[PDB]
Amino acid sequence: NHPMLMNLLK
Amino acid sequence: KLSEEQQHIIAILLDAHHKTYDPTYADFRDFRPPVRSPLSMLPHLADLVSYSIQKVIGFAKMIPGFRDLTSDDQIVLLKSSAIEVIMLRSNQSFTMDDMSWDCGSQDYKYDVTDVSKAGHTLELIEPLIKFQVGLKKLNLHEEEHVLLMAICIVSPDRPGVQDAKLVEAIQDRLSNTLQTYIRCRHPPPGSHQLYAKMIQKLADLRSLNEEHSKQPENSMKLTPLVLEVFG
Ligand SMILES: C=C1[C@H](O)CC(=C/C=C2\CCC[C@]3(C)[C@@H]([C@H](C)[C@@H](CCCC)CCC(=O)c4ccc[nH]4)CC[C@@H]23)C[C@H]1O
Repeated sequence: NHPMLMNLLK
Repeated sequence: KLSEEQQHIIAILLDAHHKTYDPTYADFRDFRPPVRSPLSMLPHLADLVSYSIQKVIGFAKMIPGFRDLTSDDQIVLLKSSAIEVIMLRSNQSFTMDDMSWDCGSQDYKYDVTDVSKAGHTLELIEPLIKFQVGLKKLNLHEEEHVLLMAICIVSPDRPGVQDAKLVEAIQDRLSNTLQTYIRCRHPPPGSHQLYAKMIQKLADLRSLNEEHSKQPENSMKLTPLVLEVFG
């Protein structure tokens, strides 16, 4: 559901 | 007395803010241009918002104890906070002379009628301007500004939070820093009820956020990141 959000975190 | 850990928390948040907010606004060149027809300002503000979402994320990561949360809790917190922390940040560029957001140049001076041209009614714009005016009137130290953004983000009562106790524990530490800050570092008469007034600005943002949650051919003109965050 939130790959771009989780990318910018990691 | 402000503790060493508290001044460290402030020092961090000031720096974190410096890295995530560029007051030259030089990146604005890269957005779809502003056209001043219906929704002529939508593409350009959607990009600004998208860019701003990213910056807020960069800032969040630097909040002490935020990294200690699960990636899920981080994700939900930023989903709910994004738009609030953007309205907050924006106070920096906002001026009460015009009641507009002045980002270095005419093309990037955004007034009520620009926000309107991104497809927004006075129902949102008005609580929004009253907010910027109220916040400007507080005249926060840059230290109080960044603490308030951190505190806004890490709120245990946002939808989807699993480990509220940990979110709450991280937040408490920031508010205590802010409360102790104000006492020790904010002189009167500015210091008067300034914490309760700040917490009020947090309640005004939750409303704005909820009103915005209420307010396809337009969904296209948004960005991937914006669609991901607002659904
Ligand atoms: C770098 C920055 C900050 O990140 C943000 C900034 C200005 C921010 C502004 C001034 C222009 C208008 C902004 C972006 C607002 C949006 C139009 C916002 C309206 C208020 C919601 C309660 C809607 C967000 C939204 O869903 C949208 C916008 C365009 C298409 N969809 C929200 C905050 C408003 C300039 C500068 O201070």
